[PDB]
Amino acid sequence: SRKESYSIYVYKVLKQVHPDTGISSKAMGIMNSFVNDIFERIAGEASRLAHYNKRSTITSREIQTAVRLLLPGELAKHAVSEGTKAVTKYTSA
Amino acid sequence: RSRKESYSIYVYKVLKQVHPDTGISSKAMGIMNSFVNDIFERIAGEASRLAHYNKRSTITSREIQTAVRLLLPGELAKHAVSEGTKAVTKYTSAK
Amino acid sequence: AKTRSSRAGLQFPVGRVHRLLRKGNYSERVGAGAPVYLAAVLEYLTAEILELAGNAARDNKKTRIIPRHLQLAIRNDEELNKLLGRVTIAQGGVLPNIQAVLLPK
Amino acid sequence: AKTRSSRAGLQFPVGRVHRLLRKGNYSERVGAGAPVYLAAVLEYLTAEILELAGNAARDNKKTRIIPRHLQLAIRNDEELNKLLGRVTIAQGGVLPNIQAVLLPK
Amino acid sequence: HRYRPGTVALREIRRYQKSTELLIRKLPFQRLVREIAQDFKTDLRFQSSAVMALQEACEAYLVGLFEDTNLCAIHAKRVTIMPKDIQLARRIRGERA
Amino acid sequence: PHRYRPGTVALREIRRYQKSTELLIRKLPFQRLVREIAQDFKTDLRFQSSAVMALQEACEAYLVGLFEDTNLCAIHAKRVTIMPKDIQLARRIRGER
Amino acid sequence: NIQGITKPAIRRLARRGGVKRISGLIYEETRGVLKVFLENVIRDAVTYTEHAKRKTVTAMDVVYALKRQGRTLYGFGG
Amino acid sequence: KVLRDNIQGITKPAIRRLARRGGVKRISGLIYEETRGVLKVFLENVIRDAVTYTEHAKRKTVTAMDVVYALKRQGRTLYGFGG
DNA sequence: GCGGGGGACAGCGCGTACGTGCGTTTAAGCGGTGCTAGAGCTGTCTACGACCAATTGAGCGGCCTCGGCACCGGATTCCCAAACACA
DNA sequence: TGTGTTTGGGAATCCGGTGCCGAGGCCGCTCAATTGGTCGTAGACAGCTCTAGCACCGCTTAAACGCACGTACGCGCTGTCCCCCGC
Repeated sequence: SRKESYSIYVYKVLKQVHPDTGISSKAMGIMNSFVNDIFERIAGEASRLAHYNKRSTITSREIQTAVRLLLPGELAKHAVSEGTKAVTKYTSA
Repeated sequence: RSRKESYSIYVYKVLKQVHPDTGISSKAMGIMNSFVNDIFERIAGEASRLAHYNKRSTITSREIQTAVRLLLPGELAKHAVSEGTKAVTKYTSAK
Repeated sequence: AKTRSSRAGLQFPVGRVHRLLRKGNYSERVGAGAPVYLAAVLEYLTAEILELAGNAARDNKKTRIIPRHLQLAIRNDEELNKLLGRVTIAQGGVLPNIQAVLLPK
Repeated sequence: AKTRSSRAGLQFPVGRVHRLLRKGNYSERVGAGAPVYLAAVLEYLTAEILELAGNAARDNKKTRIIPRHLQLAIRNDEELNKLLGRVTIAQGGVLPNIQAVLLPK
Repeated sequence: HRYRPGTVALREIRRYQKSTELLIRKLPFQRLVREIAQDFKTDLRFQSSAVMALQEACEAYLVGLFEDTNLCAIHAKRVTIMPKDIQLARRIRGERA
Repeated sequence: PHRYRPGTVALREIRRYQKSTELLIRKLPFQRLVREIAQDFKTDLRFQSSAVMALQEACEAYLVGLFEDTNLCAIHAKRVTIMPKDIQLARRIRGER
Repeated sequence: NIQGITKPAIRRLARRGGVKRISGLIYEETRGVLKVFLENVIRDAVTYTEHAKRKTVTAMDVVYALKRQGRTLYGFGG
Repeated sequence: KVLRDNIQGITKPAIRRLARRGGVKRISGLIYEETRGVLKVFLENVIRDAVTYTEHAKRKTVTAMDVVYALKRQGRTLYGFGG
């Protein structure tokens, strides 16, 4: 049966950050768990926001508000910057 | 004029069953409404998780029973399961 | 025409709980007995709290229940206290409690 | 056909995140920019942690990252520590820390 | 006449644990909340029930914190609570790094 | 002959174990304990090995954090030896029962 | 403006907590902690308000901001 | 075989090692039993939930994923064992 | 703002309990073998729940009443703080 | 130097009157729950495979255990000085 992971994406990001460092299988398991956990946190918070504004779609705005709620100060600032950058680039092209 | 939803009348009926010569203030009714909504959301969320965990698409009385066992403390969970199973038994026995 | 709550021998609204389950995006499908079971559990929990709170109110020569009585009922019952541990109750106050060290000899 | 991740300049799978949002019953409908924004945020957090863990591994003359290095990276960065505060990491250990009282005079 | 020291402290402990009303003056707390919120977004308006909810939550939090602080003070075989007790209680609770 | 002063080896052991990552409880007795505990909830239960591993990881993490808070409480009491009352205080403040 | 939380108010809050004797340095600590708490609540509440296109912070926003930290509050429309 | 009185398998040196990892320099003699109590409680709380999650799935075997899910249900999430 | 008294903190002694070290015992750990219970996957078919149109009564808004509770004053009682008699 | 008991005296509590406003009940209405019926498919059940959990055995050695021995830390005691408490 097929299995789902973020292994290859995490490895690509690491190569983008530290181009000469490898990573264990156990550490890839932990990074996969962390990515999942954060994903569920953000998506659950966005769903909550949407249903408690009597609103039916999850838009980028819901994700941004969820990011401000979940992430600490400087991390939330930079994450919001990256998200806005990505949405702008995606819609421009 | 909007539409408002609450459990005031049902809480009042349960109170009359339990302590017939006893009333409840509006603040206490608001607290009980909050409690009922809170518990409903806890049980429903745990049941939704259980339904998803098993790659399952429906919320049945089994999921509700398991969520009740998970959330409530032992003796309370035991009595709650007894009451719920009795109620579903009566509901399906009649028609 | 007899209501679903009546057919199950309950006083909590089975139909309303079923509607909230469907309109709450908990799952795509909802079984027939799920709202009945859930309504029974809520009714039982409410009955427990109203028991304990009525007793607490009668302990204060009061015939009406106020948030203080609900708070005392919850904090005095250990399984309820475990259930509602991270919960604060408006206008609830606290349990009377003084450490035995602080009392004078 | 160019993938959504490429068009947004990301390395995380925008289409996959969109699929999980749809098949996760968070809402009936999902906007177009929500998966892009979420993938960008996830990629940023992963990049931050991998930065710090690589630095910690190089601090130990190690060219591979192990859970110990991830734990050191997380526990040494205060905002990451706040984010992953209630999280325990298998084979992680603890930070070297001895109270100044226990050290000899 | 005078009362022996610490006796009135106990009387007030019993008095305030018997009651349920808010122990913070409503208007200074309202001013403080508005002042704090000015740093996040400017020109906000608050319903009275919003400020009531904030006050209730803050008072409950502080009472719980003082309970833990009292436990810490008793543990060190003292009767007086000291800032070190607050810091230890908050650190164990997981609020202070 | 040669004998180190009390507490030197304690610090040495503190540095060695705070530096390592390996599990500090013997695996077989912990597995037996887990199985005998679960015997009280359902008879004839099998366990994945990784399930017992996860349980051991979680238990050791919990106990290490608890011992950190106990040491803080003990130091708070101007002591160096941790005592059961320290454990009780730490769990009371943490909110456990 | 944090000074609106006077010395007797903190004394009363401690009394409800069962505290018999209070040092003189407690107050500036207590003010600090409380202020931090308020900032952590109000931030989230305001975030909910700004997300809702509104300009008025409602009691419901505060209730969700409290439930955010696991400080569930009963009695305000929750 | 029946399993009985395995709490003594958590030996005094193992508890001392755990305390050392926690930065503890001196340990009282009554600590070891207290610890074996605390641990036994923690385990009962975790296992009861894991077993519940296993009963619901109709399985006779407790998987590591049930333990992870019980842990995160207690707000004590664990990384490294899937999920 | 002020008087003062109790508690926090400093210093000392002592005694036993905890740390260090040594030799003996025990069972953990590792490997290796074998068995089978049960987890995981697949095909069917069937009962069960979603959807929809029509019916209607249960519940919600709005009004009205009175009794339970808040408040006030007056009397009851119950802890209190040293002072005295007496050891 | 010490302490059992005394006793006027503030402080919390009880009791009766009173008044007032919200809780409980009643009515009119409406919209959401109920009935009946169609239809699609989720999952319950059977059945089949193979893995991974359990039980056992033997051997080595590292760890646990018991014990001796010493010292250093906890705890009790005394003193003082000052900083919170009561008003």
